[PDB]
Amino acid sequence: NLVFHNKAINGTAMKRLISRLIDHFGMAYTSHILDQVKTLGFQQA
Amino acid sequence: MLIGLYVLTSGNHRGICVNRYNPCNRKEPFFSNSYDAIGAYRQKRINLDSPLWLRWRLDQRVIASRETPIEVHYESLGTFYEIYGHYLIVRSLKKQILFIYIRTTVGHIALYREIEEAIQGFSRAYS
Amino acid sequence: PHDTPASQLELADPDFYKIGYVRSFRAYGIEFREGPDGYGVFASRDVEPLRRARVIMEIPLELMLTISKKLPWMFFPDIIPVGHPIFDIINSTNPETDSDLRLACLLLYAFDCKDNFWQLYGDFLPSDDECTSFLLATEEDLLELQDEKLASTMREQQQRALEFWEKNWHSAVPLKIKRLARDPERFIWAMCIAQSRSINLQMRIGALVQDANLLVPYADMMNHSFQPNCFFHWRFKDRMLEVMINAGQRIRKGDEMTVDYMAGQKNNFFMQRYGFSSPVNPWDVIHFTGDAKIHLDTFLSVFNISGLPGEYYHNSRLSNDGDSFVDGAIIAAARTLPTWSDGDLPPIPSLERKAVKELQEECHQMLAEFPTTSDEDQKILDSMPDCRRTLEAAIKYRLHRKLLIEKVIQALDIYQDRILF
Amino acid sequence: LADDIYMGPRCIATRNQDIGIGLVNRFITFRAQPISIRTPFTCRSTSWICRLCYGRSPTHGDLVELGEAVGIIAGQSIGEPGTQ
Amino acid sequence: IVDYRINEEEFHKISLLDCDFFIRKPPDPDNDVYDFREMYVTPPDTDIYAIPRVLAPMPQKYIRCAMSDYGCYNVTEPPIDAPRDPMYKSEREVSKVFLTKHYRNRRAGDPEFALDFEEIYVIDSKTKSITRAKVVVTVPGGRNRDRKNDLLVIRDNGTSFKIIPSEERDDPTTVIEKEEWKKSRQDMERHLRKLRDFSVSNWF
Amino acid sequence: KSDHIRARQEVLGTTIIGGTIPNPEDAPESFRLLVRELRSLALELNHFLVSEKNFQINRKE
Amino acid sequence: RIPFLEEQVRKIRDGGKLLTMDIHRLLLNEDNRFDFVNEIAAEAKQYVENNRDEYGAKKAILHVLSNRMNDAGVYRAEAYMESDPFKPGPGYLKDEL
Amino acid sequence: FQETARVLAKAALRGRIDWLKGLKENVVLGGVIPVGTGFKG
Repeated sequence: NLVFHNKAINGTAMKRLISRLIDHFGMAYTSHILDQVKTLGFQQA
Repeated sequence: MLIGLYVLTSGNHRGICVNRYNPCNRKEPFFSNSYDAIGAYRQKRINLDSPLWLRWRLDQRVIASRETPIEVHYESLGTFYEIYGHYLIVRSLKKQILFIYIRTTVGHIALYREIEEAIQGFSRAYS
Repeated sequence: PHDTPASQLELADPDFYKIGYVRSFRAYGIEFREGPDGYGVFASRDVEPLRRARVIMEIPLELMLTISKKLPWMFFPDIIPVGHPIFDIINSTNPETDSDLRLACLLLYAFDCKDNFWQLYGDFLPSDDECTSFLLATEEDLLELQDEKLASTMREQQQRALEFWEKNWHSAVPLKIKRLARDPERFIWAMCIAQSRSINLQMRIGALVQDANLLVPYADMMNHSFQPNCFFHWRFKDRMLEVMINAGQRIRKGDEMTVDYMAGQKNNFFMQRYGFSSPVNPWDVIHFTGDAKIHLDTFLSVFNISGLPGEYYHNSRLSNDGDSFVDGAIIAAARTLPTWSDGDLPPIPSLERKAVKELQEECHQMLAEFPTTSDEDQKILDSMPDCRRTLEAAIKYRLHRKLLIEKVIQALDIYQDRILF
Repeated sequence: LADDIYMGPRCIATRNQDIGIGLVNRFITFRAQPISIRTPFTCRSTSWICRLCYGRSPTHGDLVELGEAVGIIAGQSIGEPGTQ
Repeated sequence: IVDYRINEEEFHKISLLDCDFFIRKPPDPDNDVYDFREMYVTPPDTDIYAIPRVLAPMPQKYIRCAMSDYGCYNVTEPPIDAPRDPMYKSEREVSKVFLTKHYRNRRAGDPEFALDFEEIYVIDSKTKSITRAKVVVTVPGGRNRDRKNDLLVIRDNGTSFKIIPSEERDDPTTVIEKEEWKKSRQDMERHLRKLRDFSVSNWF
Repeated sequence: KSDHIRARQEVLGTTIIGGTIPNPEDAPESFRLLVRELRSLALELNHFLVSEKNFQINRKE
Repeated sequence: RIPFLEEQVRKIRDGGKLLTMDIHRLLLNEDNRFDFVNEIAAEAKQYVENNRDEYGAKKAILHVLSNRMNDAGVYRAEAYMESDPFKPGPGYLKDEL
Repeated sequence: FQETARVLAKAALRGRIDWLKGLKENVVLGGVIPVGTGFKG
């Protein structure tokens, strides 16, 4: 259950999201999300 | 990593940048599931920034401004089509939403899919 | 197929679980089945004796409805808005005695608030026809019970509920308030649901530890037992209620998962709150004004009851020969019968024989005073299968009281035979 | 919180309750001006502190556990931003 | 204030963001008949009834109508204070309601169903008012033009109404693209005006 | 790992055998040195433990 | 069911991320973390004292934790130990870059 | 932590007794610090 974003992501926005995800899902889930986003970022770049 | 995320979500040229002459005198792809869209990107059918329409079966989660419809087109038998900037909502006489379509780019769908799949994967692993 | 308690019953709609599953309700190793009685929870897997407890259900806080016991009233799921008219009604209730009324009001509001689990779940709750609470009983049913004192209490309670509806649901009330309870039967259904389905527990949300009265979904489908398989625990961190299997107990497939509603209480209380009665209530009292007393220690010995007075249990390893006569009722008996236990001097056998007869005499007198005998009662019960649920309950209260008096007679006699080997 | 906050006859918050962003916002909408909070300056000793006075932990988002070194964390926290 | 409390079981209730509008309901099988003779407006979810501002002539006889809503979805990210607290919140936020006359007071089931776009009435949330729309029929065919090939286009925050032929409608991409081009053009000029060579330059 | 001579020599053995390592009670050398140095400037430092159960005072070396 | 999640699930189990998820479940039942660390340490010592030679490639701390999970209904392998189905032969080492 | 000679002298004269209730002190003695796993409860 997540929002669909149609505008850009900058560093401030990622900190807000990681914060919001830690509160809703907890630290374990967030760690997996983080490793997956890293892979996507490196690949596109 | 941040550079990559920004590029995926950066967007597309909107008006003068994409068309030379006013569109008045005179995007196309429509996809049914997100998987197909990601696929077209690979087969080089579309580019990362090209606009596309995706059917949405869920409940209006798209962050967008509070903007009233640009044009509402209403037909005599009873169906009304509402065109907002990032979405088209088709409704009928019984006041039921027959379809919702979102205007987006492949890059946006890719980030959503990764976040969603990771959540579901962790869940299925525990079991 | 295999004979299991669950086999007789039929599976419930998939939707009972789904409505919960979309919100975060999870069930492990459990099913849910329906029958004439109503829903019940059963097992679907075998669990060997275990070292520590195992979770069968996890229910989140948001699904529940809750109010604090003490005066500043704090509602934790927090559905009520600030300034709504309902708070004035809840605030004007005696802090100590009426919590049922406060809970009723909250439930009614929930049915009127959008996107609240209760709007969906209430469809699964008992209707006016299918609820056994005696608040919803006629003059006739009350009469059938054959007890003046239980009957009286019930009427005082029925009146207390009407009075509230009249006082607060008057003509000038704003429509928001009126819609919630237009007719007086609706208030009564709500009080009936609150009394029958409420649980009291201590909860820590954040750093606040409070004691509360709560209505919790899916955990109300458990049934009473006095020899219970499971218990209720609050997990603070994820804000959830856990229903858990007791440590060390083997559970086999098809069995019934049960919890204990109140501890230490007689059949009169179960009827007032829940409309249920038990043949074996270990804590029931039959009153003898008769002078005679049998000796205590021997009683325990013949029937192999071991333990401290508070906790009596039948040791079954001592009873190598499979016995069945000793049950909840013989334990109940131990506590009630007047007894003499002095020092270590052994009882004189002839001396006690006098006591047994004099005691039995009182029992015969007791059984006679009632309008009908035990066999007669079964007949009425068997005669009409479909009948007002409250009525079957009343007849069953009678059969049960009588049956315990009868068991005592049978038991006192067996003492006699075994005193003398 | 060290005392109850009330709007009319209703209680927004009770003693011994932690404050989070949602509560703070309610206090702002309803303009509840004097709020009393337990704080390190309100404790009864100087060789130790109690859980309630210190409050929620920055690390795990829940009341601090018994046995935590609040002092070493404070020194380090004031100092590390010092390089900047 | 009317000083009487109405029975709302006999009234259609239409809810807008800032008001509730009540219009009388003559009994009918499909619930489509309206009387504009009695109307009341109320602060949201509160029960002190009041008379609306009527800004136009209103019908004096029963009319069969269809109702539609105009507004904007609001998606907000709300503060998270508990483990599973909601990440997003979405609200419809209706601002205007359009009621359109069925043709010849005909009924949906009939093979001859159409809507008379000439008669459309609007209810507005901010001003607590009911008014009638001004339509511009640009469709040749005169008053007798067929009602099976007619489409209404509403633009400008509900303030422009036009009836045009069906085939001459614009696809959804064109409407979005046209708007972006206008805004983008005006914005570039605003930027470039500051430069000292603007008078002597050409758009290309 | 550093400076407890008796303890250090044991751990190599426990590990080769596969056993468990006990928590040390005596002081490391570092502490013993301080005492000796102080006793050179004519000052005495002693460590005592008082038993909670019986109240006896015992002087660790 | 999302259509293509197979690899991610194989990896989560293989990587050792399962252990991390488990530690978290178990700490959701405890007010003091520090005490739980002490309880687990004690159990491990009892296990090694009683059967010394089982351990060495099987670690005791892992065994205590797997045993807790299996008691509560989630199947976990003993000591979270998994074999390499495809190793070429004896004396061959995987390069986990 | 600063004036080592001066403190030590004043103390020897007064026979000071230190109950070891802090962190740094127990580190010198090579004993379990009373924090965390060490705090006993």
